[PDB]
Amino acid sequence: KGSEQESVKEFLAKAKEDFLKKWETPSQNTAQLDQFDRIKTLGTGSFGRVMLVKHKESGNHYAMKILDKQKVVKLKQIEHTLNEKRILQAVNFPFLVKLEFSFKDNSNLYMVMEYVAGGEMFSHLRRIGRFSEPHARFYAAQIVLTFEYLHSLDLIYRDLKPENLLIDQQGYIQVTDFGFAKRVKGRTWTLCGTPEYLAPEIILSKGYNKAVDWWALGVLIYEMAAGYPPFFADQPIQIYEKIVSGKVRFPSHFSSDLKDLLRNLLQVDLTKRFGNLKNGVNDIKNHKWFATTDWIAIYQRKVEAPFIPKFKGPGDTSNFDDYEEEEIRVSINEKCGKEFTEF
Repeated sequence: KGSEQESVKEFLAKAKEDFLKKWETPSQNTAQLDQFDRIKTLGTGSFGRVMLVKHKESGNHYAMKILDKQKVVKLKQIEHTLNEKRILQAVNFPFLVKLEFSFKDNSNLYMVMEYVAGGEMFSHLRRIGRFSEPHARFYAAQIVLTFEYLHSLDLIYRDLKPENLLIDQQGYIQVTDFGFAKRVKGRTWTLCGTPEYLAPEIILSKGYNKAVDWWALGVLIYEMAAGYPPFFADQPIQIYEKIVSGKVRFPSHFSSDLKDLLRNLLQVDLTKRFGNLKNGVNDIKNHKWFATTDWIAIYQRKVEAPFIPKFKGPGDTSNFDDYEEEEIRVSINEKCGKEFTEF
């Protein structure tokens, strides 16, 4: 409705004022390790390992991330870790992963995350091959609203790619990596992200901004509807060439409306790019390809998902053979306390 369309600003106002509060004075040690019971070890990486845990007071399940202080310092990841936490701690949106708790001890940092049964968008896209445009419309719409939200808080996401897109047990999306995201007011210059998803401005080494996120959406949609990215080659150098010379040959089965949106979002002219015009986000929301989408209902999660993963996460969890390796030793003396005081 007219003026009800304006009621979007009412939520955004409350969203920013709630963000800053947390962004200014961030939370620390909202839990301690002996408040959880280790159920299974879900996976192990370079930072450390992720475990499925049960909160003793509630019986709720989370994916706790343990990351070795000393191993982070080695990997030169101090800045990403801190920035990711500070962003996640302050953020609040249905299609973003929720940092429930956060703490540390002498030996390692702890990020207690809402556990999501359902794989990455990448591997799932491999299985199906390509999504039907109504399927991709459902995923796009979520990424759009997510981006509206984040841009409002003057945050570029800078890392949109299928691997960073987990699927709800409800079949909806959860966005999962924030090591790259920046609270930028004007413009920034850091080269980071995956070649296929870089907007020409990143590659050109001029400054860029939040427009870059809108480009990536374009690439992400194309891939979901085509089963492959629009700009792709056997070398990153070549992938750049094809992006800067932004000529996008669609598949035959691609809708004319879907074509119209893609030529709008995938636009080397960042003064002619959908997302960065008079109406900003609304141009993308009011487009002919998105007339059949109820954004507010997408937000409510009141839209029936096109597919629900049967991940069996909560119960079957990790087969983990029988008796395997796991022990969380916390050192007698503190290590790297200086570097992670902010955490």
